Amino acid sequence: YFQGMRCIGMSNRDFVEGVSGGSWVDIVLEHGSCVTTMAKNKPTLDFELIKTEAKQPATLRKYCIEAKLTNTTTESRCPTQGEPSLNEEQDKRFVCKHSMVDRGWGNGCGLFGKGGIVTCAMFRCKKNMEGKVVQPENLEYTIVITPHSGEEHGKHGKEIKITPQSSITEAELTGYGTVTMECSPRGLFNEMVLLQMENKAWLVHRQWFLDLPLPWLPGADTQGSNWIQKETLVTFKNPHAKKQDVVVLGSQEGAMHTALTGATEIQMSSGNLLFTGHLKCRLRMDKLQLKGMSYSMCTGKFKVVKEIAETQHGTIVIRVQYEGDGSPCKIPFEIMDLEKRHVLGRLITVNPIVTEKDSPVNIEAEPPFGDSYIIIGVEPGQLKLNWFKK
Amino acid sequence: FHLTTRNGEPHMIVSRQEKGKSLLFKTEDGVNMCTLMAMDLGELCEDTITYKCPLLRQNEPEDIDCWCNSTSTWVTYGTCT
Ligand SMILES: *[C@@H]1O[C@H](CO)[C@@H](O[C@@H]2O[C@H](CO)[C@@H](O[C@H]3O[C@H](CO[C@@H]4O[C@H](CO)[C@@H](O)[C@H](O)[C@@H]4O)[C@@H](O)[C@@H](O[C@H]4O[C@H](CO)[C@@H](O)[C@H](O)[C@@H]4O)[C@@H]3O)[C@H](O)[C@H]2NC(C)=O)[C@H](O)[C@H]1NC(C)=O
Repeated sequence: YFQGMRCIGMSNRDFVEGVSGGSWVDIVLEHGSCVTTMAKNKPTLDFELIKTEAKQPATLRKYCIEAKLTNTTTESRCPTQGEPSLNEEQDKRFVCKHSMVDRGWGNGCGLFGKGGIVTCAMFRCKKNMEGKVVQPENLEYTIVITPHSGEEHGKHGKEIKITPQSSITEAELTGYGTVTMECSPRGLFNEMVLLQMENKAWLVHRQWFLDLPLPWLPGADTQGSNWIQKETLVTFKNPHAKKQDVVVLGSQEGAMHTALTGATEIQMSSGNLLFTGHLKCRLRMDKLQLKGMSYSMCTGKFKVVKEIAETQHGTIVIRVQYEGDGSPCKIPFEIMDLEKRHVLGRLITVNPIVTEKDSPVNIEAEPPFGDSYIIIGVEPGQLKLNWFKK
Repeated sequence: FHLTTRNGEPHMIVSRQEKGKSLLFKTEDGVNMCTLMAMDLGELCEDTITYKCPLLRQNEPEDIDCWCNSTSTWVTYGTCT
């Protein structure tokens, strides 16, 4: 329900901070996890790689897995008369076969013996599958950069898309400025094809795919009718003197789904193949800044909206609601020891602020181990919450 | 049936209703009678087959289910039911 909550709720969360000022900071991004970066006088940010997809990957080959036959035509000649022929033998849409068959007086020949026969039938694919080769060089990674403000709320994180060919990115964070970052991959395709059957896909070996006993068309083909190896889905029956039957095998979808048992299934959407990527990025924050210095410190009362929550990362989330007047105002907040002499711990949700009165704000803080005082606001009615961190 | 041509030779397009009847048609050489015994002769559809019915003078037919008595003719029919 608030900005930064998603990363707080993740079990795989790294906290990164640079040892220099104005220098680069390295982070590692994986699907399902997030990174929280922090720096002196700079807003805390959350980074998450949310998607890795191949766009318009090149089609290696199209395979026909279901076909129909029409236009069956047969031509045969008498013994000693040579090889018969049909024009259709030139038409790439037809599958043809030359054979020899017994001929004689009973079927128009003056001599008993074997004659040449040829039969053709128009081949029409009714269903095909595709083998694609994804170029690692062009995978597109989507990273979401969320200002860790604890702003309950319209306030969606900054989404950026990059490829390994992209140049340094300058992402703007509304109100904070811009953060610069560069990323590089870290793989799977020199050798695996991605077979797409209807709207599922599978990770398969190159040679296995190229050896499939099915009719095919090279990727470049847009015509899709001059199938190669049509005979793989066709059976020419034994010929008779003047005619011969040709039968097409049935759909091989089921045969494929079966041959695809154990193959790594690849998810996909809108025709694009999705993968789970791995990124290593460097980021610089010299162009970021805190939001709201123009504001002054709240001097109203806050009320802890709910039960203070403990996170999986040694921090706590305190949901407070401003009941005073004078907001947007800065939320007074400090963690100290039992005597309120020294300052202990630190905020993860840096520079907390109330945008609207009675719209509770969530604050993530890191109390020191043991006992401490969470001092929220300033008196009259200053909050003094006892906290024990185990 | 519809009488047409295939490379200059007569070509019959036979429909289901003609199963079992002698196919007659005049030709410059006289009246040609072709006999069609195709067991799989069905309705005209995309599943057609096309082949030649040879001229048989004085010989019993053998391994064929279509032949003519005066001029070799091509035949086409569908197999749909
Ligand atoms: C292959 O077969 C076809 C058809 O089977 C051949 O055409 C057919 O040839 C028949 C003769 O082989 C022909 O028969 C005729 O019968 C009548 C002629 O009279 C004959 O003459 C002798 C001599 O005196 C007599 O002894 C005796 O009376 C014979 O009958 C006659 O009435 C002709 O008739 C009509 O034909 C059609 C069909 O009924 C009528 O619609 C038309 O109005 C005519 O009046 C017939 O000419 C048989 O009818 C004929 N059928 C055809 C042409 O469709 C073909 O020539 C053969 N080809 C080869 C190379 O073998």
